[PDB]
Amino acid sequence: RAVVLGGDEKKARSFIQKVLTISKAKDSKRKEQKASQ
Amino acid sequence: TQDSNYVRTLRQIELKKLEKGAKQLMFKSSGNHTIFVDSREKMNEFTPEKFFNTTSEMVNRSENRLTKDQLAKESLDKKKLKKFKQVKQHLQRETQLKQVQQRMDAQRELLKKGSKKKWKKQRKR
Amino acid sequence: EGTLTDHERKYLNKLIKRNSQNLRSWDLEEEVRDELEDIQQSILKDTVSTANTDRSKRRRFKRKQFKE
Amino acid sequence: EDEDEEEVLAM
Amino acid sequence: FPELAKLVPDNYTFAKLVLFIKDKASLNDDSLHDLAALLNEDSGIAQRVIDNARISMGQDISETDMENVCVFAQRVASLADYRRQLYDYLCEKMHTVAPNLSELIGEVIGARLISHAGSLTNLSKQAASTVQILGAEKALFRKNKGRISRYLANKCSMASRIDNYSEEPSNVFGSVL
Amino acid sequence: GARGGAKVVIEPHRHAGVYIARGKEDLLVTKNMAPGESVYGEKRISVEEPPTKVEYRVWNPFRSKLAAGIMGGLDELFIAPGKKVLYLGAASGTSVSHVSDVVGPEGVVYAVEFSHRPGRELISMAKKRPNIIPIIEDARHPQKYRMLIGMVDCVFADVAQPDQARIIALNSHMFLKDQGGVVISIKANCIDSTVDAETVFAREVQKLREERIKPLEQLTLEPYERDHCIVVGRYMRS
Amino acid sequence: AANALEEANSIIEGKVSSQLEKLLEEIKKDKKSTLIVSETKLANAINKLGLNFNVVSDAVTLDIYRAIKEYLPELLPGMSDNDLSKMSLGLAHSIGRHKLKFSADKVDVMIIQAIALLDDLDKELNTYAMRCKEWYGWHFPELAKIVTDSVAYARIILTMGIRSKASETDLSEILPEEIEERVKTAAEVSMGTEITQTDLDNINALAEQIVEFAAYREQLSNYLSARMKAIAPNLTQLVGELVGARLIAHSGSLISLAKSPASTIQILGAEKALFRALKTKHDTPKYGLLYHASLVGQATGKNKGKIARVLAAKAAVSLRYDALAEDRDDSGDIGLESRAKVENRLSQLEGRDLRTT
RNA sequence: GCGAUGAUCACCCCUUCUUUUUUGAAGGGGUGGGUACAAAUGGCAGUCUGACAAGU
Repeated sequence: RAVVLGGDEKKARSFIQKVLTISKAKDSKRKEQKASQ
Repeated sequence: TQDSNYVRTLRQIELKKLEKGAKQLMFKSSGNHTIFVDSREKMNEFTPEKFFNTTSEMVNRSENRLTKDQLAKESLDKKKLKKFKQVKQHLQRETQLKQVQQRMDAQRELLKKGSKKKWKKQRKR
Repeated sequence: EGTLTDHERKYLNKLIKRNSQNLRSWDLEEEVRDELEDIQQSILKDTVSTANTDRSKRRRFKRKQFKE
Repeated sequence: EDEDEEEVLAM
Repeated sequence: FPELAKLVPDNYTFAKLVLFIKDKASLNDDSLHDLAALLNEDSGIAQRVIDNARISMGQDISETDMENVCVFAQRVASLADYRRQLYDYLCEKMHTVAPNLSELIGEVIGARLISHAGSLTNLSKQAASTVQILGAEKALFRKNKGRISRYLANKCSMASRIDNYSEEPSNVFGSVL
Repeated sequence: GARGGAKVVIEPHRHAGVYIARGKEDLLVTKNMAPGESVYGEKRISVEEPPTKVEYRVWNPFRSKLAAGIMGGLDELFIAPGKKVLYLGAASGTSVSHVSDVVGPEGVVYAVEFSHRPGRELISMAKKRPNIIPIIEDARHPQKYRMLIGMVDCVFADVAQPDQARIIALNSHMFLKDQGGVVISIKANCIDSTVDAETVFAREVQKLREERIKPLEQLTLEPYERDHCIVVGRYMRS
Repeated sequence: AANALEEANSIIEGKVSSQLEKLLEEIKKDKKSTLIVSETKLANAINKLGLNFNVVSDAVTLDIYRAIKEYLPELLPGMSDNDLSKMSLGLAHSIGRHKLKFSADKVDVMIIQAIALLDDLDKELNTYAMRCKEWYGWHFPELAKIVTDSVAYARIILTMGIRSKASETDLSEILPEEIEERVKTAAEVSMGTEITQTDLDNINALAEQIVEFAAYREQLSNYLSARMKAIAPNLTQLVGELVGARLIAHSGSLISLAKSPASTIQILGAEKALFRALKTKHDTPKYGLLYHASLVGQATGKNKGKIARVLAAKAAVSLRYDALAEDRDDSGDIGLESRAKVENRLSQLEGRDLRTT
């Protein structure tokens, strides 16, 4: 939904997207290693 | 996707924010200056250096034309270009938010109950 | 007392150069004031408006005049 | 919800 | 009467003086001596208040307002008097409970250290190093300076144990300590 | 811009009692006679000096007409520390309080105003400033408040009335010293909107000349304000 | 100063004052003397007194006055320039207050401090009550659960200092019959330990502060009630005392509230819900601070919102009458008539039945 | 005339001349940070919509 955010919100909203991407890659890789075993 | 209330509040942020942003900014004077003297011999001998008691450099700077007796950074100014345009971006946003509110406004009157032959004239009881 | 000798009139004149040279740094460059001035006018003209006040002056004068 | 959100008029 | 607020900066003095000078219009030679008796004229305020009261610009407030001020000012007088009475009570009790601790450092500081610990028993059980850090927020015990603090901290821990585990602690050991 | 945490360099203006705040942005600035409070919400600058903490007030050209003159570069201002000042048309403390700082504790400011409702704001502001003597009176009849006012070194009038020249005339004779100062803010629209601004300014100068007032300079307030000019004059009784 | 103001007004009105009068008959002995008066109006009035003076008031005499007042501090020995300025400074405000029609009973700055003071006292009194409860609770921990009121609790310590006194001490005036016997029973089976008279003396002093302050808190409440009835009467009849002060305090001044539209008055106190609601497209509040008014309380269901809108509109009408009135009568009549209209509005909305009969 | 009742252990403010000559002469303060308290008409921060509703 279209919204306008301040600088403080924006600098944060990048980070949770950052953390979530790291977790997904971390989770996916662990799944692959166990799957290979 | 956004309603009249949400858009209205945002523009009110930027109008006040614009008001503060302009206030901090200085602004070089553009008014016109005249000097009144006594006699025509006093005319032809007049020069800005004498009357102001300043050097040629300081005559141009009207804001702080220090008397000569009193006289006896690209990144820094680039950030100044950022400050002035920063107020400009708010100015652009405010009119942009104004347009959507106007368009949101107009649709609500079209939805409003009326004759609408352009509104035909019918004293609302 | 205006008893300045030639030597003294040079030392102060040097001080004029020294202080004036210092104030030049805070006076900023000539290249920056070009776009600052250009940006400066844009923001005034919207907040100061003047589309109506200028127009209103003409209307009064035109109405004020005789029409033949 | 941040995924549902979308940012505009960025500065 | 805004000007008076400046004159007698000791805050407790105002509540007494305002109690006497309810209205700045009332200015008498006898009243000047009375307010002169209040505190001392060495600061010269007694003449200043009479002068200032004559030449002032404070807008007159209603009688009900003044009644609030003196009654409200009277309240500040009571708490200060009670606080002084309570302070003495702390001194006497502190001597009775922990004479060693009180004599070594002082009643008020010692009472604080107990409050930091939460109880006299807690303070005694705690080791020497932490007792130094227990009072490290308010500088209770305060390179050579640090050594005295640490040395005093152990002795402060020394006194606490004697007071806690003695049914009727004495001050003989605290003094030599 | 001049955000709360910004650090600025402050140095004096050419005129005594007027200062500029260097740093990133240049702000015209005056000392605060009553530190720790803002009359009309302006920004305040504070400086540590040996250490006592002296405060300073930001000074908006767009709000005070005299302030726009400073940006204009007025040659001479009779408003200076240690001088009695008569401010006619003191609607509120937006400008009078800032005149009050320039004069400093030794100087005094006589604020004259007519409308009751702005007067309440003026009186309250005067409570924080001992050097400001407010006078809720009609400037058209200076005899009413001859009781309260001595000689004045400089007379400032921002009254926006068609007959402001006469109002300036009466007070200057009664109150302004010989060789004294007079600073007038002129609005063409209130006096005569039909004719262009310049003629009104030329017209007003003639009125002051008829009143033994010699004009020294005239300065318009663009871009801060439109169709205005500040006429600086001297009272030669002889 | 009161004399000085009276003399100053007489000058402004052009009237001859008694102090001016008596100071002249002292000079009446001088036959055929010319009097120079700065003003013609005062000059004319003095001529009517019949004194043997040729009164002259001319533009040329201004030169004489100009020099006199320029060198006045030197002309008048014993009076310094700084004192003269202080003389003028104080007099001007008194004159300014008089012309302004200022009255000590119509200043809104008093109320905003009183309500702020009332809140500060309330926070103050809870804390000391807690201190009394757990300090004295050491001697008798069971009283807090039985009697919850701080002021009533404190009076228990004053009447009975030690639990042994509970056997003979009578608590009827503080507590009802059923409660007072509970504390008596708890006293013998109590848990706290005996306390020295020294401890008892100081806890009694603390209790004395509890009971005394509560009295002053009551006086401040009554004091606050009177001021609004004098400053903003018409509001008091409509919205009430406690709520009305908060509205004025919220805006910071009576005029500030007077200038606000009725919609703002309706939601003056729920902005946090408002601005959170506005930015997230959720329904906005409809009561604000006005929820605590009596009229809103009488309403029920959705009618509370409807009354809130109507009362806020009428509250503005009553408020704006109070603020901008030059010659308001301290009667609250406009508040009264507006109150009837809302009550008439409330009756018919409440009379309306949603369910079909 | 020691000690387990406890010793020890953030930043900045060679040149010239000369010589019985391998000889002689000269050139405390400011920053930063931590703890508790008070004020700010300093910031987040922007005051909901607006003609219909109820009855036969």
